[PDB]
Amino acid sequence: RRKFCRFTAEGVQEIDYKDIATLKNYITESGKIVPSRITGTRAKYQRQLARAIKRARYLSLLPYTDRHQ
Amino acid sequence: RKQVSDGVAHIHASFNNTIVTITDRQGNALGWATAGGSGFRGSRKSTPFAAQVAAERCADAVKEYGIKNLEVMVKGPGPGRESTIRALNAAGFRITNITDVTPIPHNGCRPPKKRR
Amino acid sequence: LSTEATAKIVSEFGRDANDTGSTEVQVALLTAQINHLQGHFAEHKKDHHSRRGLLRMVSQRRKLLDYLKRKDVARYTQLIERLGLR
Amino acid sequence: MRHYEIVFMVHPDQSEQVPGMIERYTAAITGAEGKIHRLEDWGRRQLAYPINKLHKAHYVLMNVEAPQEVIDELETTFRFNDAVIRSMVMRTKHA
RNA sequence: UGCGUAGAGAUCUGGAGGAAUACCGGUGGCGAAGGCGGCCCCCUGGACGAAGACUGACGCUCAGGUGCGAAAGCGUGGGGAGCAAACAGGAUUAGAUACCCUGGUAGUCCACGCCGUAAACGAUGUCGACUUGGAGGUUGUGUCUCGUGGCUUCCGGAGCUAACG
Repeated sequence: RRKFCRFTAEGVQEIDYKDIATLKNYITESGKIVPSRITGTRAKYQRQLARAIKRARYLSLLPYTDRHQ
Repeated sequence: RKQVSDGVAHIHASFNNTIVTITDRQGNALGWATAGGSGFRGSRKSTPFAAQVAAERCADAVKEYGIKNLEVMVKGPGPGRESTIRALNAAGFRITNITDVTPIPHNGCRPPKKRR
Repeated sequence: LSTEATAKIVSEFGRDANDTGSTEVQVALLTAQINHLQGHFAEHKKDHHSRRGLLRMVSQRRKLLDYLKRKDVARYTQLIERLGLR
Repeated sequence: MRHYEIVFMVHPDQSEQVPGMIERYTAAITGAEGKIHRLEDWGRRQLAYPINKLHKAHYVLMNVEAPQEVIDELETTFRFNDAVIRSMVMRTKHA
């Protein structure tokens, strides 16, 4: 695809549920989580990222759903 | 005549009519303006034009106070919101920064009849 | 009901060693729970949902005894005499 | 008894009195029969919400081991101090 | 109509009170139904998986009976910010004992007592066996880019239905 979310980023722990700056990158135009094709992560990372995004969303840091342009 | 020189520019934009209230770093409003204050009745006040006149006048009134720079803080959607902004960008003041401080509540307020 | 409090009430009624689920043992545990629950009624008169709980419990015990007395009438009179039901 | 996490937030404007409310804190955790394992002091930080009209608050963390019967009475004495804004005694782990 | 230069509206600060719980919320979740959504503690029900350890079929349904069972309004006491039947006025109209606008009582809120009803609707009760799969999700286990058990959705083989499904 265009650019994998992973490549366009430095080493970061997917466990971090507070670092909204990096988490938002894995967020599409909406609160939906970007697929493996775009995120660039793998099965082991993607699974952790998802949960990380979940908590981050509960913390009110990451939106669950966003409006389309 | 306190020559604030610098302050904040609150922009209460709404579908009813935008209202500007310039203030200092503390928050004490030095002067305000509105479409109604410009002479508009109540239906024409909501127009973006009535927002430009309210923004400029609210500003000019502050020019007297000696303010040169201000920080705009937009609130609530509605016609004349962006109009009031650009209206401020001009005038005799220098818009140093714009921020959308629109509340947009969370969970515990019963919406009005129009919203329900 | 504590662990030992339960394990001990099962041993004292246990027909034989390693007897976990028997007519006399079962009814024994139910009786116990019933007692604590009934005493829970003396207070919290408002707790209606719990009332349904004991209803099922006492109903189960009533059926267990009905089965026992029906088969072995001897084990019945003994069981009741030991517990104190009826 | 078991493990507990006693969070204590207080008026960050406090002066030398800060090292005193903690004195009553220790005097409070004690007597209540609470043994503190470790201790963390985040200090002053930005609150997501005002509370007590003050934007800031003094954070603290004192994981303790005390009877679950006094855990409730442990709270009533802490809230008393007019300086302490809040006190939440959590079970153990926190995601 | 009304309110206004013995000053409200608009604005800042402080206090009081009642009620409801603005994002998350969802197309989601739980409960037998009605219903139920900030957080903490106590008390308590149901339910799922693993180990297969214990009893051992002691079952299924169920006239009558007993119990539960939204809302409404009703009885006594309390409360009453807001809203609002009846109703007080202003408008609209051919007329409006409606819609629109200004007030406003019961009620709406709390405690206790009362009733038994409903598109109480998936308008299709419970249990067991049998009959292609695909995909999303919750939860346990496993040799875990997948297999397996329980639960929650969607699309669908055969088949079923008057058609919808």
